[PDB]
Amino acid sequence: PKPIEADESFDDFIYNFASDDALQRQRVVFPLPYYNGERASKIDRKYWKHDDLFAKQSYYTLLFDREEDMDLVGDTSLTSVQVEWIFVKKRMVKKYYFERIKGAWMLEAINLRPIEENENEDFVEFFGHFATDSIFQSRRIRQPLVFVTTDPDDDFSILETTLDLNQWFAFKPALPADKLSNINYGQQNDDNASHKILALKGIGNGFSNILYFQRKDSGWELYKFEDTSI
Amino acid sequence: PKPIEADESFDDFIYNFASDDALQRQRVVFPLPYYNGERASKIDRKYWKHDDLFAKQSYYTLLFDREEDMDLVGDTSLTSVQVEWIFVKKRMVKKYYFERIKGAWMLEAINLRPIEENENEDFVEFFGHFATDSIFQSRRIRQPLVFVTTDPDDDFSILETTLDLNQWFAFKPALPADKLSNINYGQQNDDNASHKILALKGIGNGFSNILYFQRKDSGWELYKFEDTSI
Repeated sequence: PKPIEADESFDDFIYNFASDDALQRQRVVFPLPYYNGERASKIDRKYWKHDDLFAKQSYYTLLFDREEDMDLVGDTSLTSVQVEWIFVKKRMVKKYYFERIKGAWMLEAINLRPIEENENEDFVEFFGHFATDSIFQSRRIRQPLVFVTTDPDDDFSILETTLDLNQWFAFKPALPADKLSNINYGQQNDDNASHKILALKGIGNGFSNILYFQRKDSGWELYKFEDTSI
Repeated sequence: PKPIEADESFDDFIYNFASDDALQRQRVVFPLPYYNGERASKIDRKYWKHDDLFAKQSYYTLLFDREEDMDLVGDTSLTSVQVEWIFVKKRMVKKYYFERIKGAWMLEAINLRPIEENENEDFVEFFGHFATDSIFQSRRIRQPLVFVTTDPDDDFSILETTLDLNQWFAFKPALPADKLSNINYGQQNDDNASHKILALKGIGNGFSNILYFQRKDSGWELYKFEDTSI
């Protein structure tokens, strides 16, 4: 595999891997190890179907447990990154394993695993209900909701304010009901973590929203909302 | 604060407050309560920057739900009036709270925050698109458009005609793209209102245009254009 200009970073490569059919066929290891849990399978070159991943969407999602782990998105030293589909209602995670082989990003394996669960409310299952039921959503928002945005008088200036429930309904971004994406840049993904940070990032535009959730005894709740759009 | 001749009405005071720096410095309560929604702060004398408000503009705007509420502009019994900036594309508001303390108008507080309930939010989002996209604007004008002026020979009559889209483009006033003003004289500004009346008033001249919008199932549309200039 000859390294291209897209390989300089995972984020550049992944958009081209998903949007360019000819490039995708060169960057998939064949026979491709496919794991259906503990059941090992292999997908041969002839039966590969073009995977668009999240490239045709208006936005994609990223998940973190801690704010400082968002620093990892810009790490260009990464030689292994995974792309994930989290099937919210199916309790399944589909994961694509990418590796930079001699500066050239390759798909090495795909696996399917169940979402990990514990004694506390599961973030994934809570999120599915939060994203689709407005009444449940209204009961799972801290009041007032912390809102961080741009000062309308100066864009180089931060504005910290609050939103009431009616203002949240007017400002809230579109929320995925069926699937979440995630890119593993090495950020902690612990199912016992009491915080969950969902970044919503625009594809081919400056859209950027960050939703901070905290797990209370009563369950998960949205407590901080950032609009870092450019 | 010693009451002056301009304090007879809010409209006379506000032009003076914005155009005379020395007058402004004595009419602002210090430390000035400054809010960012439910977040509370203060602004001391040393960090106060002269605020021109809308005094340097050729015109300013007012918003109503019902025509008869425009009678409230001339209400001299008012002892508390608010001025606000509506940042159209950012859905942000800068509200200035004025109070007549012993016949002397004073700035009591400022709130820089996201737009709230009963602040014409739905109409304001539509208005930003109407004011900046000529194609969208042309699709959101009732055809034919009612065009009314006051009759200079008789106050009980009006001169009434209709305009086509080419005639509207030739007669239409300048429309603000980024920011609207509003002055709260006590007029209803309900979110469920199916009419929104935008008054464009001249600063230091008799210019007065009134744009009547109605919310159809298909959205807001301009249906009546009034020239009440004097």
